[PDB]
Order: sequence, then structure tokens, then C-alpha cells
Amino acid sequence: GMTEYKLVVVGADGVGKSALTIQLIQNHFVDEYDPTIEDSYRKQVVIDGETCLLDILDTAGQEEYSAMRDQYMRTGEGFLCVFAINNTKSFEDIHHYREQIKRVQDSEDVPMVLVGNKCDLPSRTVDTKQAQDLARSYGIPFIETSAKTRQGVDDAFYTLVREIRKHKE
Ligand SMILES: Nc1nc2c(ncn2[C@@H]2O[C@H](COP(=O)(O)OP(=O)(O)O)[C@@H](O)[C@H]2O)c(=O)[nH]1
Ligand SMILES: [Mg+2]
Repeated sequence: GMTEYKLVVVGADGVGKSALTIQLIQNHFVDEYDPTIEDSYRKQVVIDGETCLLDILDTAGQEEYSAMRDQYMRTGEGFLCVFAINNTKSFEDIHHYREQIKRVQDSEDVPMVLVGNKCDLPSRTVDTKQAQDLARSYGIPFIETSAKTRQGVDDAFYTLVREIRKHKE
């Protein structure tokens, strides 16, 4: 059976969680995707010559009960922690998402990547140094992305898979 990597995209409303997932899946930028919709996506990819499947939950932070949400948070192998480089509050919110992950996983060693999205925008209020400093503090990679231009999108998901492989070895 083809190895599957169960991945979970988390972060504040409006950082580009849906746009990043749809760019990876459909290879286009969606300007408009209902902020309250949480759905999973499955995509076959080749990472360093290994054919594998990514099983991705795009989270929406809604209150309504979802058996699927609970399952992915509990059994997810890797987390993308997304903020927007032009949204200081979304960067300030990252510590909350990391705490939620450690608690549901009951582990201090969960594979994670810090994702700074919307790097196409000039109005940057979160600099590369402060993002690299937070990622260093957590012992995780930092990747700059644009869902709009596709800059760093494969790099973000593929780096998370490389972190999961390391954790499995
Ligand atoms: N300029 C730019 N806009 C983005 C990017 N990613 C998402 N957006 C826009 O930011 C808004 C929120 O995106 P969305 O994917 O709904 O965020 P979510 O709430 O995290 O799922 C939408 O208007 C998107 O079109 C990006 O990389 N660059
Ligand atoms: Mg969304």
C-alpha cells in the first residue's frame, strides 16, 4: 500500500489556509472560499522519488461538532501552523495553535512547519528574523509562501513530510 501522510492546516481566520490547500490540490488561486467550510483533500505526489498520498484537513475553527476534525487532530502526523506576513495578530495567535496541538497529541515532539503566507504583499509587518526566531524556539522549520503566486507552496507541504519521515526513524 502507498504510504499516506495525514496533514492538518491550522491558523487564524483569513491567513490563507484554504488558498494554500487549493493551490496544492487544484493548482490555482481561489480569492473566495467560505471561511466556515472545513474539508479534507487527498493528493498523490512524488517527494524525493517516493510516490505517496497527502491526506490534508483544511481547518476552519468552527464550534459545530465534527467527528472528522477530532480524528485528524488526534491522529494527524504533521501540522502546518499558518500566519500571514501582513497580519501581526495572526502571528501573535500561533502559540495558541501550537498549544492545542501538543495537548491533543499528548506530545512535545509533533512534526510541524511554521508557514508565513502572503509573501507576495509589500505591506510586511512580521519580518523574516522574528519568524525564524519563533521557529528556532519551537525547533521547527520556517517557510515563506504565497498561495497567490505558488511561491514555497510545495516546499511547505514537502518539508512537513520530511519532518514526519525523521520522526518515524
Ligand atoms: N495576496 C494574497 N492573498 C491571499 C493569499 N492567500 C490567501 N489570500 C486571500 O486571503 C483571504 C483569506 O484566504 P483564505 O484562504 O479564505 O483563509 P482561511 O480563512 O485561512 O482559509 C482571501 O481573500 C484570499 O484570497 C496570498 O498568498 N496572497
Ligand atoms: Mg478557510
